[PDB]
Amino acid sequence: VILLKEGTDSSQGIPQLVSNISACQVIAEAVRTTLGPRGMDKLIVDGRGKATISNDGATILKLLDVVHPAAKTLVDIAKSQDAEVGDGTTSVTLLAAEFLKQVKPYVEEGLHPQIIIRAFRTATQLAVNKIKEIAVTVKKADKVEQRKLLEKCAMTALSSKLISQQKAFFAKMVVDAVMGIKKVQTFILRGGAEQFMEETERSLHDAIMIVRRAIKNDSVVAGGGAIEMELSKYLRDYSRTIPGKQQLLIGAYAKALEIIPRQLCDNAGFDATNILNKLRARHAQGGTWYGVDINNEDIADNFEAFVWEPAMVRINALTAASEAACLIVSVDETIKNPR
Amino acid sequence: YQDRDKPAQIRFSNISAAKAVADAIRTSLGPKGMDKMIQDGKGDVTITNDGATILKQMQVLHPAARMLVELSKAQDIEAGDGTTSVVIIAGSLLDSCTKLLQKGIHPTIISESFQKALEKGIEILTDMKRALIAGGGAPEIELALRLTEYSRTLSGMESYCVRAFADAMEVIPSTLAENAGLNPISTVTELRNRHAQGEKTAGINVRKGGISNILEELVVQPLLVSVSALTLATETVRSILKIDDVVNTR
Amino acid sequence: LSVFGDRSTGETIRSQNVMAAASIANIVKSSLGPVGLDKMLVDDIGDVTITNDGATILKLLEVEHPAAKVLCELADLQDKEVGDGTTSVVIIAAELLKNADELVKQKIHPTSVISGYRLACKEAVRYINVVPGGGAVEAALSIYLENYATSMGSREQLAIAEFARSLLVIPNTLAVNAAQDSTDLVAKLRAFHNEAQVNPERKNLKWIGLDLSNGKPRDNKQAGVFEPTIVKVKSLKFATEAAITILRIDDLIKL
Amino acid sequence: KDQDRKSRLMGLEALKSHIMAAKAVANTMRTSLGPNGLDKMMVDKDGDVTVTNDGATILSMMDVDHQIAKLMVELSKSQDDEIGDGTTGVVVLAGALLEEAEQLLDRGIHPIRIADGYEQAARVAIEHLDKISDSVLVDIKDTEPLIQTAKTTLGSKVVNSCHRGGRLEDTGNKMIIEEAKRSLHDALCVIRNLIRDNRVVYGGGAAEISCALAVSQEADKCPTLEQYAMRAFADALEVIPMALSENSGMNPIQTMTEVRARQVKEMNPALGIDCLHKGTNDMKQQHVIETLIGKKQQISLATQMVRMILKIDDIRKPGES
Repeated sequence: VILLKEGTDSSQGIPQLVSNISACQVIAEAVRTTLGPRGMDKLIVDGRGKATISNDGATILKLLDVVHPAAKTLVDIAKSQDAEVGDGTTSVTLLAAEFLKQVKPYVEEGLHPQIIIRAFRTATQLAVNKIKEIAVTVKKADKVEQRKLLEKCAMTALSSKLISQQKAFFAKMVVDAVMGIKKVQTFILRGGAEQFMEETERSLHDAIMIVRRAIKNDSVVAGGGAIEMELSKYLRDYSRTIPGKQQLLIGAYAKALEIIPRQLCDNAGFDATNILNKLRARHAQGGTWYGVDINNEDIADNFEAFVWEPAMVRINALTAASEAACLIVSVDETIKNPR
Repeated sequence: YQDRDKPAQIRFSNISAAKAVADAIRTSLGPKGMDKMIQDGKGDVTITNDGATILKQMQVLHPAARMLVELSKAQDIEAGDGTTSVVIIAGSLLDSCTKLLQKGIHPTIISESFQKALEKGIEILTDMKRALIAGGGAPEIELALRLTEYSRTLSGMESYCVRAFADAMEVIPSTLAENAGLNPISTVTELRNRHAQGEKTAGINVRKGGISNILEELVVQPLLVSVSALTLATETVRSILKIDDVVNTR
Repeated sequence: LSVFGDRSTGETIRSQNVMAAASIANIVKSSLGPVGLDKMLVDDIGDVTITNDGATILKLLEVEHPAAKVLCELADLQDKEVGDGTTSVVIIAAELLKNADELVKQKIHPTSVISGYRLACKEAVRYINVVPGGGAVEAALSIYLENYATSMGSREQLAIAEFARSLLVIPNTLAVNAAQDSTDLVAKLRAFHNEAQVNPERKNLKWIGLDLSNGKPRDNKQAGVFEPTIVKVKSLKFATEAAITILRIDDLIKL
Repeated sequence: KDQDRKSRLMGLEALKSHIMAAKAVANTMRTSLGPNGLDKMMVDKDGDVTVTNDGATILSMMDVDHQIAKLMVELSKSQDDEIGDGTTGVVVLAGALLEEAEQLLDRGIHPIRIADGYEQAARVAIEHLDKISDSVLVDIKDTEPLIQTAKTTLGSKVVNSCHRGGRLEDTGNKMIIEEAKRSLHDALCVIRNLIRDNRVVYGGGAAEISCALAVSQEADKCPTLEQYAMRAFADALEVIPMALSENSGMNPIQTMTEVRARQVKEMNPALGIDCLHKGTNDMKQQHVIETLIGKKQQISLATQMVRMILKIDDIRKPGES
């Protein structure tokens, strides 16, 4: 009769953290396949009835508007990532949920959530120090003009596309435009249909971002999950020399980094098992830049292929990913004021 | 349409009962075949991968399934080997025949088409029984590759029927590549290009786990195994196709 | 289809044999080691038998399952051949099947998993070649096989890498039975063995085991805790042969 | 907000559900293909009624709430500007490629790999059409043969009696006048297409059957998982001519393969299907010739429409709360 809650819903403990962990995976699943340039698209419809089709992790999360509060934290972290970088929202959301997935059975085995946070804060700092160590500055490599290297970057991003043959022509203009996009059945597009110009509108926008970020920051790292496997190697080898509960957690942190190259293979139709296993062997031998090749189903040096990304972007992704997992892992109870 | 008398209900009943026998035994194909847990009615159990042994303990009642059991026994008498490949071929052909019947083709036209494919099929293996042929799905790819060329030259319903006979042979190397720890599609694909450009030497080597020169890896079988397999399998598939209904007596 | 029995296949049948083998291990998991807890065995009559010997439990235990019966026959072969290590064999095999079932869910074929366990067992015997007990062998193999895995590739990394984690159940099980934090001791145990592989300097600790009385690492070379080499060697060969025997099954046919 | 009662459909089952939505629109329209196509009865929302076999008019009035179907309808706005007459050829070819793709998804091939093969086979087919094409008014501007092409176009409509108040010869019913207006719109495209390029390809299914042979042979040269998609592109090309023979009341497969071997054995110039029950095949004698830009836009817009539906793998929409 005299009840304490009186309709107030509330739960705490391990069932609350495990409940929030599963909700975080649901948000990653909505943007898991959008990872990469050749990623699958998502269709979203509003009350008006119009459909929005795009594989943009930033635009998708803004349209979902999930009511679960653990999901709101991940979506909010993406907005800070946009202001910080402008991209990397899919990697942060996908990688944050992977930390939660690997520490899920340890949480069930009675390991405290606070011990998990000490591993993420530790392994993240060790990873940031390794990024700045492996990161290389490229301004005058072999006395080559910067316009030449910047075209090789845009050509690789536009390779295996609708403008694959004429990628060199589009490569020059993209660099020259950086040094609006319009369609014709400012960058004017000429093609045999509207969808060839709509895909080319965003496909060239990716190359414009690549050329822009290379000019802003010359310190870069190998993309395609190449750095994620080196950090997975360094943190896994470092965890072995760490007596205590941080060993299994830092190792789990290392294994969680392998989801980025694993989805680039799955989203590209390749066999992620054969590539990720062959790729892990090349990293043990000394390959510090080998990664996933979206075009050829094989392992390739993304550094030599001019598939680069800034070092600060990868740092802010791990910081935002670890901060998001720690904030969810540090939560124990969800309180709801009835009103 | 009306379809007052529906004999198609018996065709899909024979095909499903025939395909179901092959869906089990197929995993036991090759040296690296997957074992099975056969539980007798008395609770006893035994682990084995022999294809002929699995069929004997199945205790099948359906007529079409019984013909596959008698089919497997015929290959043991004629050649003495390749027992699993026959039931797998007969099941895959009936699986491909299901698509043809949906297109509106009569079973008699399908039956006469496979006899023409079997004619060119024996000529292909004879060119590639005082003779031997490569193993590891080598002839099944050449048989699937060259029959598709003949289907382009023919006319009428034979092209769609002979093509299904060719695509059905790809289940054998697709099954061997699966048990050997490889991709069933990419492995079979790499062999067809190797066969168009090369010869029968291309195939699957389960000992090393990958494609390699079959003749150099000491994996060879006589010509009667693959020849008697297609002969007895086609005649069994043709018999199942010619059955419109089953009638009990007393 | 018309048949006088039943038939079933898929991932559930491999999992059913995995969940069955895991139940036999848990029946003799807590009784591992000298401080193993006693366990009751209630016959159909009503009598009760109490003991802590893992070998005695498996001989008297009765579980109506084909996969579980393989582990019972497995313990008899290891018993008649050597007469020790039947408990660790059943526990190591169940963990390999647990991790193997997880790989099969990751689209890793069993033949790739089986080919890895045959390689991990082979190199493990080479690295082994009495021996320190207390989980010193299992902690060292967990590091060597994890590094050897990256050298091979070809879909054998996850199979050999999961073979490494499976061996840690022995120091993890003994640590729980000793009323200690197993995640700490197993981590402390792997740290000393990892430093042994980095460089051969004497500052790096080597050949460390577990102290079940005090609950801490201990150099079993000086403490006098050893076992016959054939036990640790054959226990991995029998455990690997049993996991392969259960993992090769992919169908169930009833009459 | 509004996550509760939110419609969702994801996974491989969604791709097969999207294909099932496109096949429903293709199977609806494949019957109205050709001059002997079966008409469609439209029940207007205001109580009006009409009958027509025009592919564009069918898509405009087709009220489809499925999102995948709406994209297929949006293609008509881009296709009628170039071809005008055979919007059915794109929808039928798109639905055919999607049906054959369902056999490849079961094999374990990614949807993007299927789309990569169709784009490779489309360039193989589009390259083949440029070879077997023929001109009409090469290097001289003339009015004699150009008028004859349009005369066979209007023959497919109800105005066939006057293809060469009052009557259509003075260029008795408003709806026949309505259908008569669209009968010239494609004729304007037929004339406009011939003006942009007098090169043309023999219609009546002759082009689709010849391209299917080139796509099939070139599939042997692609050692990759796109090979199965190239063979699927060949079988999908046959659905247009196999649909014409069906709408006329003949055995489809026998008429299909009979023209194949005739295109391989009898002579190298392609031969079509006699759907009008004329003397025989070799539509060049029947003067049934389609434009080259049209056939290229058909295979192009069809591959685009298949690519867009294949790269989509999730639909989301919030329901009424």
